[PDB]
Amino acid sequence: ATIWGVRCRPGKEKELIRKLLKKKFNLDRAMGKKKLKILSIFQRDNYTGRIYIEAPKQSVIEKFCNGVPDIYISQKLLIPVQELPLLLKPNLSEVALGKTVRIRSAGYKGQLGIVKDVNGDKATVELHSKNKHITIDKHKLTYYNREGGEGITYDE
Amino acid sequence: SERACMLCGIVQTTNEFNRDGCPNCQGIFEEAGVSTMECTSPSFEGLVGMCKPTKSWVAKWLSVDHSIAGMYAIKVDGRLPAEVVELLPHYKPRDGSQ
Amino acid sequence: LKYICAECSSKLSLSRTDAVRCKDCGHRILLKARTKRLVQFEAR
Amino acid sequence: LRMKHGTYDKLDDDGLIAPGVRVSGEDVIIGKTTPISSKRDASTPLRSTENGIVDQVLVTTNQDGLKFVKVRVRTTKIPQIGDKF
RNA sequence: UCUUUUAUUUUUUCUG
Ligand SMILES: [Zn+2]
Ligand SMILES: [Zn+2]
Repeated sequence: ATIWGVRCRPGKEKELIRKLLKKKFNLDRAMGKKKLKILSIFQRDNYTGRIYIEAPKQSVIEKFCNGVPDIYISQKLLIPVQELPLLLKPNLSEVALGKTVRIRSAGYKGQLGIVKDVNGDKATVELHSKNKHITIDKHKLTYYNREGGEGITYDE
Repeated sequence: SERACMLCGIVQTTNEFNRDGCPNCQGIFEEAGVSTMECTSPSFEGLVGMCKPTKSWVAKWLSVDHSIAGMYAIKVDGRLPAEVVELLPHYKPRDGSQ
Repeated sequence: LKYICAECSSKLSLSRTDAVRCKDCGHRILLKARTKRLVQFEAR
Repeated sequence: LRMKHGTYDKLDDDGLIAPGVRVSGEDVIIGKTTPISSKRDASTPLRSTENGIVDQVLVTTNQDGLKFVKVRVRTTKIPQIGDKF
């Protein structure tokens, strides 16, 4: 009994055995009286990632599996005789927000700015010349249209 | 497209069955008067890439040693017809039954 | 005016669902001109 | 859907802020919606610790044809005490 | 009548 199990990439047991066996008819047609000592090759759907080849000598199997891509010939194990009948058993299984506005009596006079948030009685505006937010009452500030021009107090 | 024979287990294209039938079981099939389509099935598992009938001990188990080198499935689902089961008493079910 | 070109420096005034290709040239960086908004900045 | 805290009034109809307008803190500069099978905005707000003026904006198409945008923001840094020289 | 986001890791850069 010389049945050796070999690792290979899972999901392609069908295709790897196909390539091996087609190669084997090609070889057996090619050679003359002497023809290579491989007895059987097979696999199982339940046991993926592996094939099982029955052959007499390691160099015969290596010589046979040269030229076959993806087969991991470097991992082979000689399956013990006792494990074979079980392996081969036939039966397995607001409007002020966001608007442009100017200040008119404060240290920041003439500063344009944009209304961001209002907390009641006081509005926060970001200076259009400096990087700062300042809080100041709305009734004392003048609101304009989107575009520069006519100016109106807090009465919109 | 692939179909598996239910008696000897030879697996191959339905086309090649339609041309050449079953090379191993041609005589029995003709004697029983049953076409290869009924005695083959499409459902099979456990392939065998089969080379040495007279020397493969796997083949000695699977009852393929008297057949040609080829393409054999360890399981082929289905029940073989009585008109060949009676005429091949040495056969056993290939699905693991019996 | 909405958008302008890079090389030709020509206006396009395009809208959405339109290719960003310029008409005068195939060059299509497609800069966007300054906003119409009046801008205040103080020397501070 | 989930919009950012940035103010969306500054953004134009195309969804892109034009140069010459301030963007400060978390103010949005690019208006993005990412539909999948409701608008589900995915915009890129401005940095909280950064303030300045949108200097330039460029719209192009990548190799895949998808729209690409690059927005340059300019600010002035005057020396302060903590500045290193 | 409030709530309300800012991926992760691999690298590199420098700062004391
Ligand atoms: Zn048969
Ligand atoms: Zn142009």
